[PDB]
Amino acid sequence: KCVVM
Amino acid sequence: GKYSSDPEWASIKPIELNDGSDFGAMPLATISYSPEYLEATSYLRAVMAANEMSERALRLTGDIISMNPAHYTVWIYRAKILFALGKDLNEEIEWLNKVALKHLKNYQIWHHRQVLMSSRAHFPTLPPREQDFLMEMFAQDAKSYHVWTYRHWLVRHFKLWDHPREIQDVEALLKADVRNNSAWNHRYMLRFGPRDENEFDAGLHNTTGPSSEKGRLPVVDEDLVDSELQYSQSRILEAPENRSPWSYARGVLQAAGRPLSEWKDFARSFVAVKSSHAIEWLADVYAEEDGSEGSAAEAVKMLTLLKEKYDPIRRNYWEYRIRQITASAAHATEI
Amino acid sequence: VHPGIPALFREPPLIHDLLSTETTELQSETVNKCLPLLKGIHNSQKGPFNKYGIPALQRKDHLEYLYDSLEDYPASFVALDASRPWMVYWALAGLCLLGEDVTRFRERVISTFTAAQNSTGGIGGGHGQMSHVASSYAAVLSIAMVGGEEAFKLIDRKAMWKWLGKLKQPDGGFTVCEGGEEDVRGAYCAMVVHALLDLPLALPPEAEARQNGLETFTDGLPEYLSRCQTYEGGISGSPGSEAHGAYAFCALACLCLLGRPEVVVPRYMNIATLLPWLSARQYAPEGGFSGRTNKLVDGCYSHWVGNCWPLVQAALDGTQPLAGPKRSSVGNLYSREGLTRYILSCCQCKLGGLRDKPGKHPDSYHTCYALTGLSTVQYYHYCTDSSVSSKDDFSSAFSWKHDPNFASDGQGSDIGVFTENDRLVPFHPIFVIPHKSAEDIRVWFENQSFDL
Ligand SMILES: CC(C)=CCC/C(C)=C/CC/C(C)=C/CONC(=O)CP(=O)(O)O
Ligand SMILES: [Cl-]
Ligand SMILES: [Cl-]
Ligand SMILES: [Cl-]
Ligand SMILES: [Zn+2]
Repeated sequence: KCVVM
Repeated sequence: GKYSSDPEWASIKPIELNDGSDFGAMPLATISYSPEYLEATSYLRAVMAANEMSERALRLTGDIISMNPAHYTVWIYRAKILFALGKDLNEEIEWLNKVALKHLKNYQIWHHRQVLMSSRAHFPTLPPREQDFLMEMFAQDAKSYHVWTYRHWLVRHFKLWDHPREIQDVEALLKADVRNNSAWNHRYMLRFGPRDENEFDAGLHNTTGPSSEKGRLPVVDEDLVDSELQYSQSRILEAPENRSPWSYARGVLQAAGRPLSEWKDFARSFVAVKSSHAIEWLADVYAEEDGSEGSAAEAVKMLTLLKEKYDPIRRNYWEYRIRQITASAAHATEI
Repeated sequence: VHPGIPALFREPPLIHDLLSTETTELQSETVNKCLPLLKGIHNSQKGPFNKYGIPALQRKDHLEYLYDSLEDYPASFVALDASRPWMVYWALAGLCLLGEDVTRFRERVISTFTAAQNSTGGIGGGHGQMSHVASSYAAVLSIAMVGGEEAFKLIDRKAMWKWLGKLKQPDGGFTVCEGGEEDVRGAYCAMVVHALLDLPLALPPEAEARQNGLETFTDGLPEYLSRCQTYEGGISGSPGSEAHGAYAFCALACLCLLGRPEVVVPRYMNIATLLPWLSARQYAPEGGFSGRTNKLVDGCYSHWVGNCWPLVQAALDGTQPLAGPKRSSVGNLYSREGLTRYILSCCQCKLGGLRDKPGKHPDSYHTCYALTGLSTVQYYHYCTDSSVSSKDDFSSAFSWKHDPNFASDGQGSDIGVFTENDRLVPFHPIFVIPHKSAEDIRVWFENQSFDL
C-alpha cells in the first residue's frame, strides 16, 4: 500500500 | 441523524456538500459517502467557517477521524482547538497513541504528534514512555518511514543524540534485522548528524561547502570514528551481502575525511565472492585512491566482475565507471 | 521458457547470505512471485509474447480500468476523500499515456475542481477541505491535460500565489498546507504549480517568510534540498530522514525548475554518491526499482526512480543545442530491459490496471506510474537551448524535448524490449504530463496579466 499524502 | 438530533448541536446549522453535481457537468471520481460521514462533515464545514473553538467541535473532529483518519483538514483544525482551549496534551497523546496503533502509513497522525510534542510549555522534556511507544510501532513495522521521521525530529528537539535509549533501540532493531536500513540511517544521525541549533537541520554536515565535500565533519572524534567502523565490520561479517552497513561505513569515512583504502584488506577478505559490496569497494579504492601501477586495470577488473556476474542489472553504471577510470588513466598517461 | 529471456531474469542473485531476517524473507517471497511471470509461464498472463519473451501491454484492458476509475466509488472508499484530485490526475495521465484524447473531460474536470477551490486560494481534496499542495498539483496537471481556456480560467491565480506564499518556511522549504508537514513533496508540488501558472517569483508582500529575510519563492530552496541529501547519496523527505526514490524525484525535479540540470544538480547534490545509490535501486531478477535500501521493488517507482534518470543524465550531459552538432551522451545508466520486463511481465493485472507487484490488487496510482515509467524507457528525454517560455526563471524546465528510442533487436546492455505496439505518449520528466500540455498552459498564463 502506497500513500502520497 | 446523530448531530442534527442532538441539542448540543442545535445552535449551529450544517453546510451541505456541494460537489459540483447539479451545478453542472457531473464531477469525477465521486464517493458515495455514508450518511454518518456526510452529516459529520457538513457540521465540520459549519464549525470551521465560524472558527469555532469548542468542546463539541473537538469531539466532532475525533468522530470524523474515526471514520477517515486521512482527512488532513480535520487534524489541523483539531490541533487549533486543543491549543485554543488549553486542553491537556498528555491526554491527547494517550488518545493519539490509540489512533496510531490502529492506522499505518499516515502523514497526519505523525505530523499531529510533532505539532503537540513541540510545545515546550506542555512537554518540557522527553516524556518517560515516549521512546517505548515508538518501539511499539517499530515492533509492528520496523521500517515505518513516518515514525522514523518523527523520531529524528524528537532527537533534535530534546537533544537526544547521546541519549542511551536512542542507540540501544537502534541496536535492538539491528539485532532483530541487521538489514534494517532505517535503523542504520537513524544511527548515522545519532553519531554523525549535525547538532548546531543555530543552523537549519541537514542530513549531512558541510552543506555550505562544495558538494563533493558534503558530510565532512568540522572536527573529527577519531576514537568514535574507529568504534563505528569496527561496529560496521562486525555487522558486515554477519551478512556480507547486506548493503546497509557498507553504505554506513562509506558515510563514516566521508564524515571523518578518511580514505576508502582504510578498508582495503577487509574488502579483499570477501573476494570466490561473498559480497558484491566488497567488489565495489575495491573498484573505488583502486580507481580513486591508488595512483599507481596497474591500479586502474584492477578497478576495471572489479567492475567487470560486477557487470558480468555479481550485480549485472547495473551494467550500464559499472560501464560508465569503467569509462571514467579509462579516461582518467588516459589523462594520467598523457601528462 | 522463451529463448529471448536472459538468465539474469530467470534466477535469483548468485550471492546469498546464510542469515535469514524479515528483510530476506520478504525479498525471497517477492523474487519467487516474480519468477514465473518474468519467465512468461504464469497462467494469469495474456500474450502475444514478443521476441524477448515479454507480454504485450494490455492497452484495451488498461483503458477500460482507467475510464472506470473516474466514475463513482462506494462508501468504503471514504479514505480517498482527500485524494479525489489525485484520482482524476492518475486516470487522465494513464489515458493520455495510452493515446486517448482527454479533451472530452474538460467540462467534468471544471465541475470537479471548481468545487474544490478555496476562495482564499489553492485547491483541496474537495468542498470544505483546506488547500493542499498535492491536490493543487493534481488539479493543475489535470487542467493542463484537458486544456482549453475555460479550464485554465477556473484557477484564481492571484489567490493561489497568496496561499502558496503562506507555505514558504524560514528554512527555504514549503509545508504542504497551512499547519501541515514540511517535506520535499511540498517544495516540488508548490514549484510545479508556481511554474505552470507563471506565478510571480516574488513572495506576496505579506508572506511570513519575508520576516526571515526571504524575498522569493526560490530563496533558500536549493540549499534546503541540498540539506535533504543523505550519507547514502539519495535524498530524503526532510533533513536526516532516510534516502527514498520518491523524495529524490521531488528534489531533483524541483532543482531542475531552478536552472539547467548541469548547473543546479552538481552544485547542490553530491553526484558521486547520488549516482550509485540511484543505480542500486534496480534489482535482478525482478528488473524493477525499490524506493530505499533493503526494501522491495514496486511498479510505482518506475516513475519516481525511473524519471530521476533523465534528470541526472541531463546533469551529466548538459544542455543539447538545437543548432550545434550532436554531443555525446552518457546514455542510460540503468537497465531499460529490466524495468520493461518488470512492468510488462510482472505488473499487469489480467482484468486491467497495473500493480505494485505480484500479489497486490491494481489501483489507478500504480497504473498511472507504471505506465509513466514504461513511457520513459521509450524516449530520449533531454534539455535544450530552446525554450517555449518567454521568461528566464524556469526557462530550462520548458526546454525539454524528446526523440523516440525505438524498439531493439538482439541482445545488448541498453535495449528496448517493448514492442512499438506498446509505445506510449512521451511525458515531460519534471511535470509528469505531455510536453504540449505543460507548454500550452505555461504559455497561456504567460500571456495573461497577473490579476489585480
Ligand atoms: C509528488 C508526490 C506527492 C511525491 C511523493 C510520492 C511518494 C510515493 C511518497 C513516498 C513517501 C513514503 C516514504 C511513505 C512511507 O510509506 N511508504 C512505504 O514505506 C513504501 P516503501 O517500502 O517502498 O518505502
Ligand atoms: Cl539560520
Ligand atoms: Cl477550509
Ligand atoms: Cl493478474
Ligand atoms: Zn507503489
